[PDB]
Amino acid sequence: NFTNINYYKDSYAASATRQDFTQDPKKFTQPVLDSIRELSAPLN
Amino acid sequence: NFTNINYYKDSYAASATRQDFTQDPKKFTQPVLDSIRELSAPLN
Amino acid sequence: SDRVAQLTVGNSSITTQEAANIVLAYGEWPEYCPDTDATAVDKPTRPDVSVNRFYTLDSKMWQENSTGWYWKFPDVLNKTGVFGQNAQFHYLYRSGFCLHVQCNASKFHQGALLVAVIPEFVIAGRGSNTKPNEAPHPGFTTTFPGTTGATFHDPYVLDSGVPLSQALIYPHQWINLRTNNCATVIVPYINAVPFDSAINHSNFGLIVIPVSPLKYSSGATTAIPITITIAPLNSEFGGLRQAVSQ
Amino acid sequence: SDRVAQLTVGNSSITTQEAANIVLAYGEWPEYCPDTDATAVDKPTRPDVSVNRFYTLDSKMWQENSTGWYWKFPDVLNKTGVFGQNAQFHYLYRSGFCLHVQCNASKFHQGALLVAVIPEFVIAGRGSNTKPNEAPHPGFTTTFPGTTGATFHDPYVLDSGVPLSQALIYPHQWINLRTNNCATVIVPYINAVPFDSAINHSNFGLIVIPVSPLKYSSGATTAIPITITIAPLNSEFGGLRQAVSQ
Amino acid sequence: TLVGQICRYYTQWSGSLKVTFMFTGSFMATGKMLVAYSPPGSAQPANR
Amino acid sequence: AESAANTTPSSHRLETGRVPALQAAETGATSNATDENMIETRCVVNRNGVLETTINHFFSRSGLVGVVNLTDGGTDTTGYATWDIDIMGFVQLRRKCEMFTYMRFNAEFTFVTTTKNGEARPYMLQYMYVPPGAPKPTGRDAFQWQTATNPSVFVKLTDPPAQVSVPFMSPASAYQWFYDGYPTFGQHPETSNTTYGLCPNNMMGTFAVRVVSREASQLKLQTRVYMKLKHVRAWVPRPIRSQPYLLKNFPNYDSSKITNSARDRSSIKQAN
Amino acid sequence: AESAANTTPSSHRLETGRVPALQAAETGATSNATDENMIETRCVVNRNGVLETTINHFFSRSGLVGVVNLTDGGTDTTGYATWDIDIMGFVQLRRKCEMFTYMRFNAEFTFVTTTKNGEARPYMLQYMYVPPGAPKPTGRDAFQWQTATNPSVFVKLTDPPAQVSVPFMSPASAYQWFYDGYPTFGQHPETSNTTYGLCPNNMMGTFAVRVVSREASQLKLQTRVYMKLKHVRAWVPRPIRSQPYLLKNFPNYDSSKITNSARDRSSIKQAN
Amino acid sequence: PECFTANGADYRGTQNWTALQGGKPCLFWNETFQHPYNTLKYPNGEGGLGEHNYCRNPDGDVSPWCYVAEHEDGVYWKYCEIPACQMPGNLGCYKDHGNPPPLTGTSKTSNKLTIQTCISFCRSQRFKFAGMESGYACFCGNNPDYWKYGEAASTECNSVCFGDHTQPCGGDGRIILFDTLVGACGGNYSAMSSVVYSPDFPDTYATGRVCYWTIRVPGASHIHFSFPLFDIRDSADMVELLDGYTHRVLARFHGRSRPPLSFNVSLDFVILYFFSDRINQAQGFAVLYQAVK
Ligand SMILES: CCCCCCCCCCCCC/C=C/[C@H](O)[C@H](N)CO
Ligand SMILES: CCCCCCCCCCCCC/C=C/[C@H](O)[C@H](N)CO
Ligand SMILES: *[C@@H]1O[C@H](CO)[C@@H](O)[C@H](O)[C@H]1NC(C)=O
Ligand SMILES: *[C@@H]1O[C@H](CO)[C@@H](O)[C@H](O)[C@H]1NC(C)=O
Ligand SMILES: *[C@@H]1O[C@H](CO)[C@@H](O)[C@H](O)[C@H]1NC(C)=O
Repeated sequence: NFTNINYYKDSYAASATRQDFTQDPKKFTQPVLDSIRELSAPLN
Repeated sequence: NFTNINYYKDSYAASATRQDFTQDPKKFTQPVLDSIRELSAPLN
Repeated sequence: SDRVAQLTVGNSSITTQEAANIVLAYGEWPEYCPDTDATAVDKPTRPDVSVNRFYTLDSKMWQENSTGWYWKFPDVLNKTGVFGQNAQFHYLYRSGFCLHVQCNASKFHQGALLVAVIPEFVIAGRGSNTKPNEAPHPGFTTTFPGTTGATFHDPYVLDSGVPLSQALIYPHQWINLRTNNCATVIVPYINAVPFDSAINHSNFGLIVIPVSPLKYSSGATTAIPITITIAPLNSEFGGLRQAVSQ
Repeated sequence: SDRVAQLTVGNSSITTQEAANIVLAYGEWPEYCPDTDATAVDKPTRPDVSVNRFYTLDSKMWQENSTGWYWKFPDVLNKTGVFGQNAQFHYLYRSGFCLHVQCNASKFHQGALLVAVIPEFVIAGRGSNTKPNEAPHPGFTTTFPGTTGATFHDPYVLDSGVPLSQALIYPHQWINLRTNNCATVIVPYINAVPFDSAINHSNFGLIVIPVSPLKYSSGATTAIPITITIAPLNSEFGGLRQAVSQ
Repeated sequence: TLVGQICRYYTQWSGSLKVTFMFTGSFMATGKMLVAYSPPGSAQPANR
Repeated sequence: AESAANTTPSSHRLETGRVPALQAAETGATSNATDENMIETRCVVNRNGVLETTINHFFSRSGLVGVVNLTDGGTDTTGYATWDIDIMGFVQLRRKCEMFTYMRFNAEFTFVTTTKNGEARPYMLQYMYVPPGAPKPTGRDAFQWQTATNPSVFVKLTDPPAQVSVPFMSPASAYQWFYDGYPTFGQHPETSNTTYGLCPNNMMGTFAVRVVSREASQLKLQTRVYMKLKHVRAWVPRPIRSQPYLLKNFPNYDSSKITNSARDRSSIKQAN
Repeated sequence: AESAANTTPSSHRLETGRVPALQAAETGATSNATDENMIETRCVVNRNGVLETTINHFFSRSGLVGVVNLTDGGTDTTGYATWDIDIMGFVQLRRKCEMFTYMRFNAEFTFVTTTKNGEARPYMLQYMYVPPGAPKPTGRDAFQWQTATNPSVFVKLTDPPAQVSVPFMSPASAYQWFYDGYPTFGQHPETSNTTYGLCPNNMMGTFAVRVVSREASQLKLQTRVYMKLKHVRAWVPRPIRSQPYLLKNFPNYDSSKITNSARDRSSIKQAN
Repeated sequence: PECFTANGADYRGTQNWTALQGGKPCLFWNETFQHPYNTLKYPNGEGGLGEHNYCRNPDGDVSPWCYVAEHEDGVYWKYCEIPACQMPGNLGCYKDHGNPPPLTGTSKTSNKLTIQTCISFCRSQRFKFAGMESGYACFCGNNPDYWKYGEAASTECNSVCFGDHTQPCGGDGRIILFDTLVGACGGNYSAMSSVVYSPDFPDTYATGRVCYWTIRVPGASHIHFSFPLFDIRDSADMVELLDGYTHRVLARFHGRSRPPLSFNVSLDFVILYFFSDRINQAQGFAVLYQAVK
C-alpha cells in the first residue's frame, strides 16, 4: 500500500496526498464576537 | 520521484540531470576593467 | 451590558439601545496587507482618519409591498468624500468594511428583515431568450446602483437564480422589530487578488429583504425608513494617477 | 562628484550634469509636526508615496525682452493629481517643498537667472491713486496664477515695492549659463501657524527673473524654455470634508 | 530589442524594465528633458 | 477527527436559570443546543467516518466537460477542431463547482474519441493545447501543427484514451466563477452590458485536434473531454443554484416561469 | 538562486554628490541603476522562479527537422531514401538555434512515418545511419543493408515511433552555425564563392531508409524527423535573425524588399 | 444590389434556404409559435413577416437569419449567406493568419470600435482600404493584395462590434474589408454609377455636418438618380441637388418630403449638398446614381 510515490519531477502530477481531517465549523456557525455560552440567554 | 537512474552503460543516453542555477550576468552587462560604483559618475 | 454598544471610528459614533451581538464575517478581522501576500512595489498610502469613518447613505421608506434593496459597496463610496476622491486618483485598493443598518419601529409593529453580504454578488438578466444578441443583460445602473441603490424584481431568487432560503450561509443578521432595531456586520477584505480597482470591480454587496411583511393597525405611524451606515476600515490605496470617474 | 546629483522622491528621479550644490533653506529640514507645536485633535493623514513626488509644470520660452515669472506654490498643485485632490478635501495642510528649475543652453549662449523663494510674497497694486474705491488691486489670476504662472510688470521692484537687489537675503540660487543649467532649493514649512488652508493662503512663491539678458549670435537656437519641477516633501492633511475648488 | 524577442518566445513576463536614453548632439548644446512613465488607466497624456 | 461525535450521558434537570433551548436567531449565529442539554440521552461511542465528506473526495470525479466534433470532409472540410476550455458547458459539473466563490485545483483531462457510427479504426490523432496568446492552427496542414515550443499528444483511436495532468496556471491566486465587475475601463452602456461578469483570469487558451494524414479521411469523429479535479481548495461557500441554466458565461434565469425550490403540498397542516 | 530578486525598502534623498541615474552608455556597459536608488520602493519578498528560463529547459523541445519521401515504385523505383543530417531545413528550430555561435548537445531523434493517404499497415522499415566516410546503399537490395558494423533500427508502421539517443560526435570541441572562413586552401574566385561559410565539422553522415521485403510494395511513405536537444551548452550569444531565410547553408537575404524589425506607426508623438 | 445597410436590416429577398451549396431549408414565419418572432405577434410587416420562409432580420441582428428545424443538437437558427446582400463599399471578409497581414499599414485598437470610426481612422491618413477583425481592430492599407489568405464566408464574420451592437466587426482571425470613401464628407466622383452615403453612415450622422459631393462625367448625356434608403425624422436637416454652371437649385428634399425613386435630368455637373442640424439625427441616405452616355 504505497501511493505517495511520484514518477516525475513535477509535483502537480501526483495523486491525492495525505487527507486532512481539519474541520473548523465555528467560522460559519458562530461568527460573533461575544462568545455566547451554552447555558445562558443569548441576549440580556 | 527518481529520474537520475540510467539504464545503460553510456552516459549520454540519460535524461536531464540536476539543474544548475548559475547566473553570471556581469560578463555581458559590465565588461569593464575599472569597476564603476553604483553611486558615482561613470566618467570624471 | 450586551444590548448596548457604541462603535467609534474616526470622528463618528453609533449608539444603540436594542442590539444583538456584532457579527465578524468568517471570524477574520480586517487588517493591512502583509509583505508576503503583497505584489506591488510602490508604497501604499494610509490616511486612517480621513477615509476610516462612518458614512451615512440615504433612507428608504419600508412600505408593505416592498421587495428589497441591494448595493455594490466599493462602488457606493466611489464619489462621497475623501474616500471617493482618494479612490478615484488611485488604481489599487484594499479595505474591509463595518456596517450598521438602522430600522426602528414601535412595540405594535411586526416584521423581520434579512440583511447579509454576498461576495461577488453578480446580477443576472431576466428573460427566456438564448440568442446572443437579444439575451437580456442588466444595465450599468442595475449592476452598479451608486449611492442611491437598486430594488429587486424577483427577491425570492436574489435576482441571481440562487434561492433566498439558502442565503443563510453568508455573514447575515436579522432585524426583528420585536427584538432589535439594528444589525451590525464587520467584513474583512475578501478577494482572490491582493489589491484591486475600486471602480470596475465590486467585492461584495449588501442586500436587505423583508421576509416577514410590515404589518400594523390603522392609527400608528406609516413611514418606516431604512438607514445604512458604512465604515471603510483599514483602507489602502496604490498607483497614484489622474482622477477617473467611471 | 559634486556636479552630478540624482534626487529620488517617490517614483520620480532627476539626473543632472551641470549642477551647483543643493540649497537647504534656513538650514532646517522639512519634517512632520511635533505634538508640542500641534493644536488639532484629529489624526492627520500621510500618504508619503502618492503626494510626495516630482510634479512637472509647463515650460516658458525665455525670450530677449523677458521680464520674469512667479508662482504661489500651495496654489499651483491645488488641482494637479492626488496632491490636489487630497488638498481639496481637507481643511488643514502642512508640508515642505523641493524645487528644481531646468534651463539648458549651449556654450555659445550667455545669461543669468535669479531663482529664489519669498515667504508671504504679497502682490502689490500698481497705481498712483489713494482714494479707497479706485485704488488698484491685483485680480485673483494675478495673486494666484495657478498652474500656468504670471509675468512681472516692474521686475526691478519685484512687483511689491521692494528692490530686486536686496532680494538676496532669501534662499536663492543662480543659473549662470556658463556654469550650470539647474538650480535646487529645499524649503521647509515656514508659517506662524502649525496648519493652514492650502486654498486661500499661499505660504511662499517662486520667482525667476533674468538679471543678465539672453544673448546669442545669429545661427544658434532661439527657443530657450524654462522648466520647473516641485516635490511636496513631508505632506500632512487634516479636517476631511467636502471637496471645494476655490 | 533582444528583450522583446525573448519575451516573445514566452507568454507571461514580470519584473521591472529599464529604458536608457542617450543624447548624441553637440558638446555646446544643452537642455533638459522630462522622461515620464505613467501607470495604466486612461490614454496618452495630452500635456506635461 | 476520524469519527463524527460521541454522546455524553444526560439526565433530567429541575432548576431555574439554565435555558439551553432559547437560542436567539437574531444574532446571526447558529443554535448550539446539543442533545445533552435536552431529553435524556445515553453513552454512544460513534465510529462513523467523515473521510468521504471532505472536499478532495468530493471533487475527485471526472464528469463530462466538452464535446468536440471533427468532420474532416472532402468538399466542405476544415481539418481542425478547436474547443475553448471552459467548464460551464454542461450543468452537472457546473452545478457542483458553482457552490463556491474561489477555487484552486489541478486537472486530469482525459480524451475519449469515437466515430460517427462507432468504430475504433487505427487512425492517429493529434491533440494540441494552444495557450492564450499563441496563434491558432488554420487548416489540417498548417504551420502551427509543428508543435515546437507547444505541448501536444499523439495517440491512435485503437489506443486507450489519453490522459494528461494540468497544473494551476491562472495569473491570479485562485479561480473564480462569479466576477462582480468589468474587465476594462471606459463608459459602460445601459442597453446591453455583454461584458459584465467576464473574468480574463479564466481564459485557459484553446484546444485543437486534427487527423495526421496526407490527403484526407472521410470520417466524422466526436471527442469527449473528462476533467478530474485534484488538489482542490475552495473558499467562500455559495448557495446552490435552484434555477435552470440558460447561457454558458452568464447566470441568466427566466423572469416569468419561475421554478419553486420545493414542490407543492395538499395543505400546510398535513405531513404527507 | 531559486527566486528572481528581492527589493530593499527605500526613501527620499536630499543631498548633493550621489548621481545614480547618470550612467554613461559610451563605456559599453549596461546601466546598473536599481529602483532603490530612485523612487521610494517597499520591501517585497519575490518568490518567482527562474528554472524555466534556463538553457536546458529552453532547448528541450523536439520540433520538426527533416521530411523524407519514399515512393518505392514499380517502374520508376529507387528503393532507398537518404537524408543529409542538417538542422537548417526548417526555420523554427533554426531560428531557435542560430541565436548562439557555438553549441554542444546530444540528440533524441524520433521517426514518425505515415502513408500517402494515411494508414498504419504492418510494414517493417529499416532506418540506417551512414556515418561520414561509409558507402551509401544504392538500391533496396544492396550489399550495404547488412548493417554489419553499422547501427540500424528495425520497426513496423503499427509500432510506436522509434527513438534513439545520439552523442556528441563532432571532431571539434563544439558545433558552430557560423564559420567565417574557407574549408581548404587555394585561390578563391571573385564570381561565385560557393564554398564560403562551409564547416566540415557539421557533416553528420547520411540517414537512409528502405522497406524490408522481397519484391516490392506499392506505397509512398513519408517519414518525419523530430530531434530533441539535451545536455546542451551554448557560447557567445548572437542576435536573432530578423530577415526571412532563403537558403539552407547560407544566411542570404533580400537586398531589395527589406523587412523592418518593427512595424510602422501613425506618428512618433503617439503611443497607440 | 439588395442590401443598403451594414447588417441587412432591409432585405426583401426570395431566399428560402440558408445556403445555396450545402444548406438546410428555413422554417415558415407563421409556423413559429414556439419562438417570440412570428406573424401572430407582428402584423403589417415589422421587418417583413408574411406567409413565407425568407431570411429576414426582425430583431436588429448583424445578418439576416431564418428558423431552421431543430435536430436535437442545439442550433435552431442559422445565418443566411445571401450572395446579393452587400452594401456598395463592402468588399467582403477574408482570412488573417499572422505577421504578414492582408492590409500593410497602420493598426489601432479600441474598446469603442464601430465601422465608421475605423473608416475615419483610415481616411484621415489617406488610405484606400479599411479593415477590422475580432471587434477590436482597425487595419489600414493601400495594397491591392488583400486576398492573399483566401475568401471567407459572410456568416463566419459576424462578430459584433464593441461600440455598437448592430454591426459586424469581422471575427476571430477573419478581417472584414471596407473602402474609406464610404461615409466621407464630399468627394470628386467620376465613376459611371456609384453610391453616395451620408456622413457617418454606419452610425447616425453627427451634429453640424455640411459637405459638397461633386459628380462629373466626361461627356454623359443625362444622369439618372435614385433613393434606395431615406430616413429623416426632422424638417430642419435636408438634402439638395444643385448645378454649378449658373449656381441654381434643382430640387430640395427633407424629412417631410417623399422623394421620387427615379427621374432624369439633362445635366452633367450635379453637386450634392447636405445641411444637418444639431437637434435630431436618425439616419442618412444611400443615393444611387447612373449616367447614360
Ligand atoms: C495536451 C492537451 C491538454 C488539454 C487540456 C488543456 C490544458 C489547460 C487546461 C487548464 C485547466 C483549466 C480548468 C478550468 C479553467 C477555467 O476555470 C475555465 N476555463 C472557466 O470555467
Ligand atoms: C539510427 C538512425 C539515427 C538517425 C540520427 C543520426 C545520428 C547522427 C545524428 C548527429 C546529430 C547531429 C545534430 C546536428 C549536426 C550538425 O549541426 C548539422 N548537421 C548541421 O546543422
Ligand atoms: C423556395 O421558393 C421557391 C419559389 O420559386 C420554391 O419553388 C421552392 O420550392 C422553395 N423551397 C423551399 C425549401 O421552400
Ligand atoms: C403559413 O403560410 C403558408 C403559405 O401561405 C401556408 O401554406 C401555411 O399553411 C401557413 N401555416 C399556417 C400555420 O397557417
Ligand atoms: C428618364 O429618362 C430615361 C431615359 O434614359 C428613362 O428610362 C426614365 O424612365 C426617365 N425617368 C422618368 C421619371 O420618366
